[PDB]
Amino acid sequence: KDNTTVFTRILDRLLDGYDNRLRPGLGERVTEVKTDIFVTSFGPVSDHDMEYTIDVFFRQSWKDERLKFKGPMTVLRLNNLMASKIWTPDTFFHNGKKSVAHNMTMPNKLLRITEDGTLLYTMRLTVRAECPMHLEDFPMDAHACPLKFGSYAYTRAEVVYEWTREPARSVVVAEDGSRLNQYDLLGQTVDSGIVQSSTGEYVVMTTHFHLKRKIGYFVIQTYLPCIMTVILSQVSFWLNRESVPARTVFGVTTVLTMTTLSISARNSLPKVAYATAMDWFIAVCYAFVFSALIEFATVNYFTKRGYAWDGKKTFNSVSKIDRLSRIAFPLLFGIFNLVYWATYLNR
Amino acid sequence: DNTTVFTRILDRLLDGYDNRLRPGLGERVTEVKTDIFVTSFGPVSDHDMEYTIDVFFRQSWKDERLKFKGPMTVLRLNNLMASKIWTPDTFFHNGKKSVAHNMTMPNKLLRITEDGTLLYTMRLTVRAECPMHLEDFPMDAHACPLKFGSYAYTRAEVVYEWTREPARSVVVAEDGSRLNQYDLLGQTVDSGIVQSSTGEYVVMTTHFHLKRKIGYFVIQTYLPCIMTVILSQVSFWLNRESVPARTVFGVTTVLTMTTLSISARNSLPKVAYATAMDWFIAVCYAFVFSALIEFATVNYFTKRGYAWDGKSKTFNSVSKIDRLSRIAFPLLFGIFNLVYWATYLNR
Amino acid sequence: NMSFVKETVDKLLKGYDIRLRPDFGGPPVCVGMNIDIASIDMVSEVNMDYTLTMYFQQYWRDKRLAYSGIPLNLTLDNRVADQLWVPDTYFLNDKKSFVHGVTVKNRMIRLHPDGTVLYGLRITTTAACMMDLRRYPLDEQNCTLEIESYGYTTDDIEFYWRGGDKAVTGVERIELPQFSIVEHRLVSRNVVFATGAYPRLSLSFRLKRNIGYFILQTYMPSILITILSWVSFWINYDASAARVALGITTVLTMTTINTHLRETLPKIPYVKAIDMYLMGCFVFVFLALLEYAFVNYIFFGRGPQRTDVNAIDRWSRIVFPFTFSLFNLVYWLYYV
Amino acid sequence: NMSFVKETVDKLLKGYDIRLRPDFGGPPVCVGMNIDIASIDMVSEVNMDYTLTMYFQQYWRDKRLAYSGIPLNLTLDNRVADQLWVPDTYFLNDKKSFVHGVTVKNRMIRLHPDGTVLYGLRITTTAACMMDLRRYPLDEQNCTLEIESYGYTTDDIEFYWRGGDKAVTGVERIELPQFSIVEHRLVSRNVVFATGAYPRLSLSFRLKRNIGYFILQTYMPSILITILSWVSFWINYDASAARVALGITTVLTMTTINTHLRETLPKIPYVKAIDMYLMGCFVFVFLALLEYAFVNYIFFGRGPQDVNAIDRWSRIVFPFTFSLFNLVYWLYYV
Amino acid sequence: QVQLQESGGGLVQGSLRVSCAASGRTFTTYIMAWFRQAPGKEREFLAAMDQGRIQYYGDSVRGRFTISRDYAKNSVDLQLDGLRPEDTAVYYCAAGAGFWGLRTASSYHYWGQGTQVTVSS
Amino acid sequence: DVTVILNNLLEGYDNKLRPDIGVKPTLIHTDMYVNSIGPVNAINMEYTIDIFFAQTWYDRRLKFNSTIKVLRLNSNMVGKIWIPDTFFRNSKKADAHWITTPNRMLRIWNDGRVLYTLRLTIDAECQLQLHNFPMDEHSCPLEFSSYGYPREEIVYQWKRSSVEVGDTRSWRLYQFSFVGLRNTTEVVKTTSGDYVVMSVYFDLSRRMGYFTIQTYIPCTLIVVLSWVSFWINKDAVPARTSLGITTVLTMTTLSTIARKSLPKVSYVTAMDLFVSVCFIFVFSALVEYGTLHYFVSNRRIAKMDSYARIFFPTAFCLFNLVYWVSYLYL
Ligand SMILES: *[C@@H]1O[C@H](CO)[C@@H](O[C@@H]2O[C@H](CO)[C@@H](O[C@@H]3O[C@H](CO[C@H]4O[C@H](CO[C@H]5O[C@H](CO)[C@@H](O)[C@H](O)[C@@H]5O)[C@@H](O)[C@H](O[C@H]5O[C@H](CO)[C@@H](O)[C@H](O)[C@@H]5O)[C@@H]4O)[C@@H](O)[C@H](O[C@H]4O[C@H](CO)[C@@H](O)[C@H](O)[C@@H]4O[C@H]4O[C@H](CO)[C@@H](O)[C@H](O)[C@@H]4O[C@H]4O[C@H](CO)[C@@H](O)[C@H](O)[C@@H]4O)[C@@H]3O)[C@H](O)[C@H]2NC(C)=O)[C@H](O)[C@H]1NC(C)=O
Ligand SMILES: CCCCCCCC(=O)OC[C@H](COP(=O)(O)O[C@@H]1[C@H](O)[C@H](O)[C@@H](OP(=O)(O)O)[C@H](OP(=O)(O)O)[C@H]1O)OC(=O)CCCCCCC
Ligand SMILES: CCCCCCCC(=O)OC[C@H](COP(=O)(O)O[C@@H]1[C@H](O)[C@H](O)[C@@H](OP(=O)(O)O)[C@H](OP(=O)(O)O)[C@H]1O)OC(=O)CCCCCCC
Ligand SMILES: C=C(C)[C@@H]1[C@H]2OC(=O)[C@@H]1[C@]1(O)C[C@H]3O[C@]34C(=O)O[C@H]2[C@]14C
Repeated sequence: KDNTTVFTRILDRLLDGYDNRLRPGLGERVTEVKTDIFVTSFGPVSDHDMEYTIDVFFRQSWKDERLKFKGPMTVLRLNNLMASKIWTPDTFFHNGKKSVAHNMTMPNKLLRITEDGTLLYTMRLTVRAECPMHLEDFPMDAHACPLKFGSYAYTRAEVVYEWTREPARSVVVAEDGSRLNQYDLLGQTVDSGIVQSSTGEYVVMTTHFHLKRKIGYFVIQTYLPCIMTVILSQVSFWLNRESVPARTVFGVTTVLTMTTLSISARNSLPKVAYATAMDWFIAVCYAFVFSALIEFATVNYFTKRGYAWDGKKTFNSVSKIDRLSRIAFPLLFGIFNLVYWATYLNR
Repeated sequence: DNTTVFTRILDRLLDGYDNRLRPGLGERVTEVKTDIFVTSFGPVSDHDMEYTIDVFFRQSWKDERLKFKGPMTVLRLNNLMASKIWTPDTFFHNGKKSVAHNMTMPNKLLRITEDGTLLYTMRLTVRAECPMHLEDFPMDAHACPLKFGSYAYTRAEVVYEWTREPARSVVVAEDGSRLNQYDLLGQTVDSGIVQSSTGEYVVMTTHFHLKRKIGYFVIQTYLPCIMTVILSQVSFWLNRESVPARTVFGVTTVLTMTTLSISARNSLPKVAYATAMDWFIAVCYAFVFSALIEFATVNYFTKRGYAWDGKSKTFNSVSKIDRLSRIAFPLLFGIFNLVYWATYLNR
Repeated sequence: NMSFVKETVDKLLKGYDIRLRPDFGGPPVCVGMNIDIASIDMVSEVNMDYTLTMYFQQYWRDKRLAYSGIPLNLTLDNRVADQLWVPDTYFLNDKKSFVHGVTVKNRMIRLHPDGTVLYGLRITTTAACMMDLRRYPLDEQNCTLEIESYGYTTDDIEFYWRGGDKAVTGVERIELPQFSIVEHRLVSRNVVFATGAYPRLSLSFRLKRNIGYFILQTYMPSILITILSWVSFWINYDASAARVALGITTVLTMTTINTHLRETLPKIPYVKAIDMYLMGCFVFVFLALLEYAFVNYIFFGRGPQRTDVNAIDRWSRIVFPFTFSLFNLVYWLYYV
Repeated sequence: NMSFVKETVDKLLKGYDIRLRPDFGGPPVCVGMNIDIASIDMVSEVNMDYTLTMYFQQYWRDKRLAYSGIPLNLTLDNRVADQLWVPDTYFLNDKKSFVHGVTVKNRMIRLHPDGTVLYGLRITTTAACMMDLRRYPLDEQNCTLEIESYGYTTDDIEFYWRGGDKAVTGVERIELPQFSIVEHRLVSRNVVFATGAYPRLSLSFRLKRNIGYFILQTYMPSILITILSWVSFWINYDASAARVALGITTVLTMTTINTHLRETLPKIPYVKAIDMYLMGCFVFVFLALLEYAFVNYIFFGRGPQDVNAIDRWSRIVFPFTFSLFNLVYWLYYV
Repeated sequence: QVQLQESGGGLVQGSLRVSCAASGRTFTTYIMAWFRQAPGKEREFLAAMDQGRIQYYGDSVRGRFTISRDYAKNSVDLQLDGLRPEDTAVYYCAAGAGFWGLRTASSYHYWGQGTQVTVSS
Repeated sequence: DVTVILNNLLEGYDNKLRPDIGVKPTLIHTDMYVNSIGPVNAINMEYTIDIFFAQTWYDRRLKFNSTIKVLRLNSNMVGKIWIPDTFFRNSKKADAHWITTPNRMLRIWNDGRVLYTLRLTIDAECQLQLHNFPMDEHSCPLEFSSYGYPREEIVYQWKRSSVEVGDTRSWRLYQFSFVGLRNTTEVVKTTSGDYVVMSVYFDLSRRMGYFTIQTYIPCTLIVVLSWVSFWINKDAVPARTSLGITTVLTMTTLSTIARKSLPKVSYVTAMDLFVSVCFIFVFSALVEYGTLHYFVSNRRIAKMDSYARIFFPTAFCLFNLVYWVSYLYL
């Protein structure tokens, strides 16, 4: 009864003469909010929306002199009804799209007061921020997805954000918070910035997450069927020149096989209207398949006989343009793969 | 004068009233008589296994504490006054995400008669869960339940009833069918009892008997699959020296059945067993497979290369495996259709 | 100036009971509806509804809100509409509707000095409408929007279209990329129930589906693939690897047209007019390939047994363009 | 009667402080949880989550809400839960959740005469998963629901599963359209940090995917297309248009299967067990047409300078190699 | 092959518990019910239970007979209680997905063998 | 000090009353900082835009005599002060931001000037006239006015820096390239009166170098692939047919692509016209052999292969001269 009476006495008399519209140290100092982020799960990056989900415990701490008290306990836990009548900094995410403050089963907020007047404010957020991605090297590309957060109304001369530790040790991710189907989280990099505006200069806490796309899926689905189709279109050069229906079926359907591979590779990608690294590969591989049958059109114009070589009169030769194409077209497809896979595995 | 008496009755209804406790909390059970008017049995989704329904949901119960005396015999209440009166906590047992409408005002109407008989109507949109047995897709039929009851109050506290005869209590509007893929045959109104962890509840229940139209599936799926299998058997009546022709015929009808297979599955949810259509496609795929294996047996025993010229050396006879497969394979496909359309038009 | 307007607005709301209809013991209040339509967003054939964004305005007079001495029409902030009686008008077709709330909740209250109050809303509603899509894509659907009072009968509230011909505006400036609004109608009526007679207004559009998309995407390729199936009749009957390969690829090309149009068009699982045409053209391509097997069986199978190849081929050149012409004539007259 | 019950409820909240924990300076309050699962709606492999609808219930004993004389359990209106102390329990896996609010908000407050209070909730939650789909579609999953107090440590609050292993009910009633629940487990543990131990309950399910669907649509036609590629080994080398039209159309039919199963199946962009099989069957179809160019070049090119022995070799080896490929595949993933 | 195998007693003065062990098909999704056929060839509804554990009772037998399903062991049980001598009949374990159903005998597409319960006096 | 100032400004303040309600219109200076124009949904005819939207106006009821000279406040005072009812006129879904606080601000100077900025994501609406696809250009508007206040009561005006643009490289523009910006001022005439309507126009032209190697280059090479049959012998009737009908099937496979990211408009686009004429050329090549196989073997058409080798490369290059000039340069 003695503990509960003093505890109720401290809570009821704490907000007497308090104004949540004012800043702590309004005409005296600059409010030093020290922020900290614990990333529980770096969620799914959406290539079709240029965004990424991240689920954090966003916690920030600052000193409020007006909320000092004395009593038995040192740390004063508050209710949500009382923490809504207390000044909290207007921290927002500069690139967040539509983020969720969770409300199950109670609002996931917490405001603790120590006896010297240091507000500690933790809350669990699911932040859907904007990651600007340039897909010119799809899928051999890396991206830096930023978290930029600062204040909204209070400039640099009124609030200053910092980190509660060393900056690299502040934003810490969980060991089971990868949760990426198509990327590899290669660590993060933090920085403090001051971004100017038309309403004054603000303090921005930038935090970049370095990603890199997994490549092994698109090799076995796009690259290896496109390579095996270009090889199989070049398989027709080791036939006889008199098999005019047989070499036609090679030439037209490997175009149709590359046409099927071209459409299906593309739709598993956001609809960017510029040529990606996959688009350049398929288009040049499309040119080799087309050139295989244009070679046969040149062979067929020089054939001069309908019958093939008998297994037992004159017979056709082995077609000097079909001999040189056995060496030229596999080599140029081999030289192109050396140029392709050295350029895009370097950028 | 009448408007002054009306406001005096409204001001003195809720004096000494407690909305936290059931009418007759230690006296008797609360007989809430319910009534549903269905305006649109909306879109049934086979993928999410759900359905949408728009209802006028009428409830009626007696609260003795709200008796009054005056010139009128029925009151009409504001939403501010209706939220200060006990109202039973009816929820839908299988509702997924249901909407109480409030355009432009909240669509709620609480009326008080002179003996305290409350009447409470709501316009609701209920997205409820309909489990389905897709074993006979598309020639199947199932009942979608709409089940509601009290959340907190047991059988010894709140008992639900219907305001009429049970079959006459749920009235679907004559314009309210609103289905493009199902045929609403009729409803069945019943009542039940759960045993939860908290206790026995009274569960009102309305079932909705649906039957799928199969005219779309015959034209899109069944008839092109039948005609392709008819084609693969029609290649038996060609001569056996058409070695490129019957090859080209064989493999492409497999590719035509492949195209029909993937499209039919796409317009279907992801079940983990064999539907009735999945059996038909897989067996029809086996006939087109067996047709090309049949020609491989014909081609092995050909012994010549040239065809019969029309005026007549020796020539090939029509093979016995060809003449028997002309009789056997249309008969086995004809027998299978008699088994298929008698088994699945019986369940 | 400011203080005199401040005293009159505070005078109207003191003692103003929002639980009382205007003329509570007497005549029914008359509410005049007025709809200004910004756009029709989407028209769903699967969900059988349409999305409608509009400026929804209600005019009625309340003598408790009449002021004197000021010749102005007082436009108040939208937070006074929680302090006034407004009618409980709902939309009977409504699946999902919301008042827009950027940058404030888009309401208005414009008091007129005789007591007339304008309550305008800005509502994006998703109104259900039945679609008989058996003549797809050559059909004219019509879709309504029902407006009805929720609690009051016609003894308490009355509805009318303000300027009954030209009440709903902005219809002729709606650009739908897939439909074409032919005309709109405004119907004022009263339903009659056992409890009483309820007022009801209905805005109805009649949508005509544009067919220029379906000619280029569905009909014209289906015609030209069927004409290519007929090229095999002017090919010599000895060409087994040509006449078969042309017809077999033609049944494959008609198959890929059918499967692609099943992917892109909305999934409406019953028989439509586009299903009858695509299945009908599939039959002519199917019968053009049975023709060669009938030729190939007569020459090479019923040949040594000793009934003319040229007779069947000349017959097919005349009949199959004529029967496909009869098929289009029966089709394009039964659905137009 | 009824006025005495009203007087009792009015004096329970007379002087009640909603900010005071039960036994505020004393022992930690023990909260017993009880879940009645309504359904599991979807289990998404792309979004790596599952939707769970349940009747989440909490029991704890508050001494300030104890009453005597009334022999019945006071079931109150749901809006008195805004006037009581309720625990700050949340979900770690929670992506998105909501209490159902039609026709009213689905809360319940049922006071007991010893002070025990029930706070039930009908919650539809979306809980996250880390799915290993390297063995897809021949894999078993493990998705959980972690329950934890938000503010209080184990000095102030404690958790337990009421009834031990019979806390979570309604798991045997779940029929998922593409999974099968093998076993659910209930774990109660305190999570020790530098500040203090936090209580945590864990509800988990094992999801073995049913494979009868994938046999029909995916595995079976890819086998039958591979067998049709072998038809060109019982056809003479002179039939060039026949043996090419087999193998060339067979690599196209494998292409249309691989491309349209990429569109039909869920988009997990890494290497799965079905992608290794479909790429493996594409090789046998590709090798079956390399065999003919090996035949065609030896007879017609290396002729004027054995041919049936190559076909006689391939009739035995390629069925043996593809059966060996199925042996290695179906023993590594099953 | 689906064989709805029943068990339980067949003679009593008293209570009884007629069981029904299913095999060949998981009926958790399905509605398993109990019927009654006296001499007179009328299958009367006794009890049913949905997947959501909702007990549907006939009006002549409401409050007396209690139905329970075991969703793990794939069975339905009927707890007989207060057996009047008019209950001498055959009890059929049904299992269907009732279509025009939960009271119609022609909606359940699986059937038990029968249990001749004799209640003398 | 400042608490005494803030309680004196709200003392006797009526937020329902516009400033100068019987005197003169409230002039409001609007500013806008575009964060990111999102993905232009061509099917729904939408585009996402994120802005910081600032307004200034003189309110004489919020004058204070002090030394503080500005009241750089939170979003707590927004519901107590008269806020203009600015709505975005062509918005389908507009959202304010509420994480972690209400992302609004209020700054009140001593002479009565009030600054009010809020962050807004808007699913605005623009009718895309999709003729000349994918070579087209669009000026998608963003319009706003007051909802209840006519021209006689609230007049809007732009500042010097009217619409400020960020870096333009971090925007979510897939198919469109931001090329221009334009403002205007108009007065619409609705039923409730005359409203001053600001408008912001965003000029968006295309990035074209993707449809070249996906539809244009594959369609041109397959038309050339049908010409291959003309240099192949007349009596090779399986080879001429195999070239013909599979070129038809691959044109049907490329016609799948043509309406991928488009609504179901009923005119003929530049993409639809190109694929159709490429299909006709492919159609004409197989019908050319069908008439040549009948009129020679099956019984000058005997020299029609020599005519087709000249006419079909000429007509397709004459078509490309017509097409690429009239859709790029005209
Ligand atoms: C049909 O039914 C639906 C459902 O009921 C109706 O929808 C409701 O509509 C009402 C009216 O518009 C809303 O009430 C106001 O909401 C705003 C917005 O905040 C809410 O929404 C945020 C996100 O919503 C977004 O998504 C939804 C869809 O999901 C969408 O609908 C919406 O437009 C938006 O896009 C939430 O983040 C937010 O939660 C936060 O706040 C909660 C408390 O409100 C808190 O519990 C949460 O934890 C979280 O922190 C919230 O849900 C509110 O800002 C607004 O509140 C203010 O305004 C009311 C008057 O309207 C006033 O009484 C309050 O005091 C408060 O005003 C204070 O704060 C202002 C902002 O800081 C400030 O400017 C004021 O000066 C004032 O501050 C002063 O007082 C406070 C103390 O009160 C003091 O501390 C200060 O120092 C200062 O002195 C209202 O709550 C509903 O939210 C909305 N509900 C839903 C589910 O959509 C729909 O309208 C109905 N239709 C019809 C036709 O009737
Ligand atoms: C895309 C390719 C374009 C190639 C354009 C090529 C255009 C061009 O003019 O080709 C001519 C020739 C192809 O001739 P090819 O070997 O195919 O054909 C032989 C040639 O015609 C001989 O002249 C014939 O003998 P003769 O006269 O009666 O004694 C001989 O008859 P037969 O003995 O069989 O009865 C024919 O088989 O090419 C080269 O020599 C190398 C060119 C390498 C070009 C490499 C380009 C990469
Ligand atoms: C999937 C089908 C599998 C079939 C497997 C069948 C495997 C199997 O053993 O086939 C042998 C034979 C096929 O013989 P088929 O008629 O194709 O070939 C004739 C046969 O070889 C004669 O012996 C030849 O005459 P001869 O000796 O030189 O005088 C004749 O030469 P020619 O006159 O042209 O010069 C050939 O054309 O079939 C049956 O007897 C009926 C089996 C019915 C089986 C029906 C099964 C459905
Ligand atoms: C692969 C395909 C599309 C088919 C296959 O069979 C067909 O009918 C199609 C055809 O395009 C036409 C004909 O040349 C074909 C052949 O020999 O088999 C193939 C060729 C290429």
